[PDB]
Amino acid sequence: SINQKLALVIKSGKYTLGYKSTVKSLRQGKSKLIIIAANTPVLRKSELEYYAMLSKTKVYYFQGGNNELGTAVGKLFRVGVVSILEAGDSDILTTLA
Amino acid sequence: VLVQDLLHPTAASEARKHKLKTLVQGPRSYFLDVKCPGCLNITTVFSHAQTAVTCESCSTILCTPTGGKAKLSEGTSFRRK
Amino acid sequence: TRSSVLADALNAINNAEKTGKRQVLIRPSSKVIIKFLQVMQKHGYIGEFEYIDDHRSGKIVVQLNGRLNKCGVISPRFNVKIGDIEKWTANLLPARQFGYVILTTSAGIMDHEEARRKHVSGKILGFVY
Amino acid sequence: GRMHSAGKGISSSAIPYSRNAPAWFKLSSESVIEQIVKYARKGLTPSQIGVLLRDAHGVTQARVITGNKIMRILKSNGLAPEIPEDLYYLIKKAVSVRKHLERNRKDKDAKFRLILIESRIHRLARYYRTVAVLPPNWKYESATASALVN
Amino acid sequence: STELTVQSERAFQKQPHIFNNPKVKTSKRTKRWYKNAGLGFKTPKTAIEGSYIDKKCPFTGLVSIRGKILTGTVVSTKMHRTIVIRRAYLHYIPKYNRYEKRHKNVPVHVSPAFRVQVGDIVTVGQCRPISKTVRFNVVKVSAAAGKANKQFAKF
Amino acid sequence: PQAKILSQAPTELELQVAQAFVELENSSPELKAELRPLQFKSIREIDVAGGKKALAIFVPVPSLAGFHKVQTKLTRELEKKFQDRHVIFLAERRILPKPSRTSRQVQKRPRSRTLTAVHDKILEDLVFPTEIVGKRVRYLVGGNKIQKVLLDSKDVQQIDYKLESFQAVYNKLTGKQIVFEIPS
Ligand SMILES: [Mg+2]
Ligand SMILES: [Mg+2]
Repeated sequence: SINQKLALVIKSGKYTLGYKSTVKSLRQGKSKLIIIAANTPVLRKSELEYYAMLSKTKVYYFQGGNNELGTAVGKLFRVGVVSILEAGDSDILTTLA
Repeated sequence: VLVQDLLHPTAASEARKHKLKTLVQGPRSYFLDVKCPGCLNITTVFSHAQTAVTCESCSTILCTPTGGKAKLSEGTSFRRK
Repeated sequence: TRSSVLADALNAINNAEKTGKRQVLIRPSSKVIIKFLQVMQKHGYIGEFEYIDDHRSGKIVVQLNGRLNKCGVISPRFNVKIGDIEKWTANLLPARQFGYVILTTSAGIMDHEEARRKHVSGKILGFVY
Repeated sequence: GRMHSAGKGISSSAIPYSRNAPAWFKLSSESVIEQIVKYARKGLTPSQIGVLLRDAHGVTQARVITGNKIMRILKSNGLAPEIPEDLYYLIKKAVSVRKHLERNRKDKDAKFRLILIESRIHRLARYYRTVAVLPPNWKYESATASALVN
Repeated sequence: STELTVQSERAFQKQPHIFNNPKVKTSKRTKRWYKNAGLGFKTPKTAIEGSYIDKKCPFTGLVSIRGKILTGTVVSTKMHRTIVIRRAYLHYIPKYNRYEKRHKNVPVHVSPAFRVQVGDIVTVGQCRPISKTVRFNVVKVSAAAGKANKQFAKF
Repeated sequence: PQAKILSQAPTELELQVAQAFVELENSSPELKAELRPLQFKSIREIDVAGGKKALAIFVPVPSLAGFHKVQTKLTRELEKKFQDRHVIFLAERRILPKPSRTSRQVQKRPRSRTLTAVHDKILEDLVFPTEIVGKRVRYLVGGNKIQKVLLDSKDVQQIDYKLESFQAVYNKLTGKQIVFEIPS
């Protein structure tokens, strides 16, 4: 269900993968929801929570590490955090998850 | 019986048979025009709907999926076809 | 899996005839069955048969007359020459004066007597007597 | 029946004899097509589009109301996916069985079930490669198959 | 094959008894020889205006197509200007009054005028012994579309 | 706008029908987009066994959807002006023969161009206001083959007096002995 919402964001919306582009999108205020993996380091996720609190973007915690975010967004590499720039035909922003 | 009319079976005989095993196979399912208490608009639903069909006004349930025929939501007003 | 719809039709007719029934319902009513039944009806071993045209394959209700002894299919459809038809009729038919071996031929579905008199040969479908 | 079971149940759908239906449909054959495409833009597979059309709307069948079937409508409107929906659901079933299998290695029933599911995948994929729905050399690998589902 | 190493070995590859005069110049600079194969086999256009030599070509070479005309399916193109076709046929046994599927592999010399792929249907014409096993040349390749169009990236 | 609604030069048997279309256009609210653009190919006259005649007119079948919308109206006053006739609204669907073994490869025949599908569509357009709910084919013991067409019991009062004219024109076109019945 959540992976289906991620897959519909990838097919129809806009997103950035990785930590550095997510921080840049949070600084630009262009982020709507940031999704952070389970095995991401706690200092890294604490800084992502602070930037999302400082920019008023929602935070979702993926139930699975960076290997599972990479597969859920359709890629063959580990994704530690994915930012959603603009939702497509999915309701991933209206739904809390 | 050793002599029967396969080409013209009884309507009572055909009504109790399986939907596939009649003389010409067809469905026993139908469609309903439902008015919710919320509004007056007619929404067409299926008898074996198997999804929680919704209206604009009372957007919680107009029916409820079951094993067979859908259960209408105990306050709706429906007519066949 | 249904491999020969003609074989399933001829077994249904034979089972209804051996139990003495006067009517039989046949699925799924191929046109090879229609042409085979037309030869049987032409020679009188059956009577009227009416094809219920549903939108998938159809059904056939054949009216028997207590007159057919055995309608069978030869499977596989062997290629018969013009000299092998006498061997097939001697093997399959109870006598030389009645009974017909039905041949699928490029001149049409026909029994062995009008196939010999047309001088045409093909593959063999089955027999009726 | 039941290619990988002993079940003989029939339990199918008997569509009507009427090839023009259903004489109370006041919706246009065009408007149901953009309702098909709207649901397909929401990611719904052709089977879920037909279910939802039959339930919320009066769509008995898209082929009897429009001129073609739902997957053909999506192909002509450009929303056909890389994989057919039946092969897609077979592949994600085998992926979910394997994900269960690494957590439960001694699930010999699940190993038997995975072999049956994967053999259904190879038969369906061979049919698709014969009919060129799938490209030739398309191989189910059981290791890159998670990339086909995402 | 007009290009990609027409002259690629120690001998100069040219058609025999065909003279290119270096005194009477022309606007083509290449005097090519070709023939009609016969039996309603159209001489291919790449054979007409190519630059390959292929002394065993049935249109530009010194081999005549005569004898038997067969049809087979290409199963190997890994040799140089030579293919193996697979001819599948039914053999009848009188005792059981039935048949068996049988195959015979035929090695066929192929000209570089034709492009031959595995899965293609070719018709082959008998010639004189070309090699130890080869007695046939490809005279026409039968492929219109090849079922290779709906097999690509979707959107 | 007399011969422009026929698209052929002959003849007066359809020219009087074509003009009878124009004098039946005194319904300006519904003349537009309902009756004005409609146009027919040819007229056949069939004699029924009851001594009457029947008009079997052909429309070019891109336009049965819009033409059927006025058919159930237009049949009424066309019959009032042309009594001793039964008007049937057929479509001109091309029949292509099936290819032989030695024939040249023409483009693949669509199933709508086959002889059996055209005859089925002739039947469906012949009984338009009713819907066919079943078909039976009796194979008589003498070799006869009689088609039976089952009609929906809803909306039969408009067509019940024309079943003989329907089976006479269908025998005239398709050459097939047919009957009709209405289940109850
Ligand atoms: Mg079964
Ligand atoms: Mg099996």
